[PDB]
Amino acid sequence: MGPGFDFAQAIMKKNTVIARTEKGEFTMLGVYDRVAVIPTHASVGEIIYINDVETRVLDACALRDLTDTNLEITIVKLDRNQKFRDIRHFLPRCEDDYNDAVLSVHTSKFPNMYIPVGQVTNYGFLNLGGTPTHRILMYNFPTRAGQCGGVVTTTGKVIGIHVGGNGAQGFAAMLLHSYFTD
Repeated sequence: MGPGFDFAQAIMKKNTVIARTEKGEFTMLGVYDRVAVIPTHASVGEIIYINDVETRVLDACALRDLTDTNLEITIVKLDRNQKFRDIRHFLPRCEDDYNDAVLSVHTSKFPNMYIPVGQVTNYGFLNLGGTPTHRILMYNFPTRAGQCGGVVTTTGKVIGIHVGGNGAQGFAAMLLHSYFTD
């Protein structure tokens, strides 16, 4: 509808796949080469389904900060025959607050879905389903199940992936440039 949804649409059309684990279907952001991200609570194993194709997982890493605290981001390398568009230059280098964010989801259940979530707070510490979690972004949208993995963008930046909510607010794990330095 406007330049926010334009940027979000550009990311969704080239840099997302539908990931299926034993914990369900997720939006999964491809970042560069065969490297993608997903909420750690997806519990990625040896094999994953990518757009309903059985795919071997070459590597999976559950990120923790240097305090040894959960970040809820799993970096996954896929045994796929095709590379993602490199979007590492759209990742912010620092933790920050942002205005006018969009949350974008694509699954079987929620295809071509885009939500204007508005202002995004650098929230920091969250007890997420009982797990101490750091580097959390918060937006005042009553987000629901099916939306985890969803991509949080501003015009020009990909800032995080949706990992939960409480019925009033939604929560995203920050993406930072430094996670994907090869």
